[PDB]
Amino acid sequence: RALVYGHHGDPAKVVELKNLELAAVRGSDVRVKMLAAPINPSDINMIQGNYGLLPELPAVGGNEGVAQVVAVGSNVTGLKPGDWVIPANAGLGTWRTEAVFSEEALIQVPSDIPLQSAATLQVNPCTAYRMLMDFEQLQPGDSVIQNASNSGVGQAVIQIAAALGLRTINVVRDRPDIQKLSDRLKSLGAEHVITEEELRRPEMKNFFKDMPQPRLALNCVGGKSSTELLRQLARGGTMVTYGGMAKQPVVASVSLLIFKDLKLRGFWLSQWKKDHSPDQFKELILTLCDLIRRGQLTAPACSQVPLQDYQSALEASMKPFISSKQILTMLEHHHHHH
Amino acid sequence: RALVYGHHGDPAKVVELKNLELAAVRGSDVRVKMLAAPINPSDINMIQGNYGLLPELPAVGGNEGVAQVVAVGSNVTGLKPGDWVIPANAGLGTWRTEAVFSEEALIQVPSDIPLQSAATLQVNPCTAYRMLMDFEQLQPGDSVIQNASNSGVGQAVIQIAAALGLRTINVVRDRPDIQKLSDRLKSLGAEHVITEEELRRPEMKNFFKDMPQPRLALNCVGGKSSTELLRQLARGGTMVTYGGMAKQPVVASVSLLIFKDLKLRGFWLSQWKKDHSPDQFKELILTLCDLIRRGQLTAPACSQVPLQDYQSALEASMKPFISSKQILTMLEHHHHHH
Ligand SMILES: [Cl-]
Ligand SMILES: [Cl-]
Ligand SMILES: [Cl-]
Ligand SMILES: [Cl-]
Ligand SMILES: [Cl-]
Repeated sequence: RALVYGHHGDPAKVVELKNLELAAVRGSDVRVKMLAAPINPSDINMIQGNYGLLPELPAVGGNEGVAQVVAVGSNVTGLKPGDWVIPANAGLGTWRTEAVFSEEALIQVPSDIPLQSAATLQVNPCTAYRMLMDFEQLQPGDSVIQNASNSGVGQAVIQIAAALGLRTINVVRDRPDIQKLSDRLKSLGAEHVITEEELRRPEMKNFFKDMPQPRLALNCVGGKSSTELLRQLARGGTMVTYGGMAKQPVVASVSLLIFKDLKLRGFWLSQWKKDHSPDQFKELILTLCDLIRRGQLTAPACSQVPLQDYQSALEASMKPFISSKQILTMLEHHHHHH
Repeated sequence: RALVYGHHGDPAKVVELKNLELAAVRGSDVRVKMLAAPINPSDINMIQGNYGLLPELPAVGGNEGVAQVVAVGSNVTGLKPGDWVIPANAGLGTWRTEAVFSEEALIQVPSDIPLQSAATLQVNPCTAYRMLMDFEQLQPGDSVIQNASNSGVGQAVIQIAAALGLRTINVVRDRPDIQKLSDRLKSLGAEHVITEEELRRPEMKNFFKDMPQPRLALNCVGGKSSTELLRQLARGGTMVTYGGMAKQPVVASVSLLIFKDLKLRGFWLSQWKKDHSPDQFKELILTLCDLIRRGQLTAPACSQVPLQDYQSALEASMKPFISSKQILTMLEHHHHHH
């Protein structure tokens, strides 16, 4: 059982449930059992068409998730049955029950962390951690600002930053129960939570007098919101973009580039993974797993949905005001989900 | 005789001709005679209000130019009468006949290069050279793309790049005699000259098959034009912005930042000058002067206008389709200008 698309378009209509047969297990091959796989923007964009990579249709959707190794090829010894794995590369097709992959296509992850955390490791904490490390040299006490803070990545940024002794200013969209949301992000380690509406005020720049100007800003919104994010950076600061929409480009005023000497950059985890070794990626995973055991990092609220009920999850993920992230689940759990 | 403004606004109405008296020459002071001074965007923005710095009104306008040292203070020995000087710092007020400055406010420039070239040294070639050096490591054969190529900076970029064995793609705005303009920029060393209209075609990216993708783009336009400039960069390339307008921000698509790993930066010569020593700035000037003697760099077409006829020059500089640059001239010449 697989979630397959015959062409590119709106995932609602484009993607459908189909049945396949599993290939032979060569000496280098690993047969797995999928446990869980998230619906990520990249997955949606790979269905829609506008994404960096596009596999050969008819293709299986989804790029991330976690699977248990069930059977193993003649001469693979680095992966044993019972090991949890995640994809080493993009476009593997993870919205399936079982598959066969070469051992180089897979990366072992420890099987003692929670299943949800394993499934979202790449999109969320891997991305958050990398952005915090790769652009500005941040020491305990330094600040970071970000938008879409209630997102999967946003919540990972909050937790990881706090683990690094950093001080976060967290922008979220305006909403009726901002107070509840504010309090929850603060419990995760957020120092401040402000709305986009608050961000746009000229009196925002030096609003929080008891903390230093951030040299790092993380953006997922674009448009005027990204410009207002830029505006909060110290001189010589960097704003990193890791998501957004086609028709909402990042916008940088001439005066901010020139007089404030700001830098705009992107981050793409897939690119990072390609430019680095398995050991370096394994090192990142271990670091994150240690945070998850030390209690310094937990996964956000995520609605579990069966592979059968993909339609429900596929449309709910494509809310303009994206609520809880949708995790496709291939296992049964203690509480049954119809 | 001085060009003075009592407040900020439209330079046409704001700036006016006034008479002052010259201060005492302290031990550290240098009395000069202004020879020429350009009308630069920064000068206009310093009159308008929206600029990084704003001196104390009533202030003298203009930030750049060249002057001959006429008289010198008790204990200054590094500047002799007859030496040409340019301002070491911004906001000196150069739209004057004579003044008194401290020797640290001035920088000697060789007096054997043409007067026009001395007057525009900072805005034009200093800025062009710095942008070519400070962002991407360019070796002979590498390409650079830029827009507003017919500008003062644009023409300096063309000449300096050619001197460095680089290969330029030069974007200009669409116009009735594009051919004449194309030919002139090519004679200066431009390899290709294309219009903004041509740039916007999807078929532009690999249009010039016989040259490598630029890792450096220089932008002065913003808006959709800057996005199309960005689009021509090799993966990991940098677009540097050194001018533009308030209501024409730079626009960077999410996909270009993320998938192409592009960098957006600004450049401000005033900032560079502050972050570096007099010797390092002197080194830049000497390099440029050597290019000017070697015949590798000449100043563009520039209409000379007397200090008396500033109004004419002040409005002509503020064309939306800026023609020949306006140089305020304090000297008489072989051909008299009424
Ligand atoms: Cl937000
Ligand atoms: Cl707060
Ligand atoms: Cl142009
Ligand atoms: Cl051409
Ligand atoms: Cl950078």
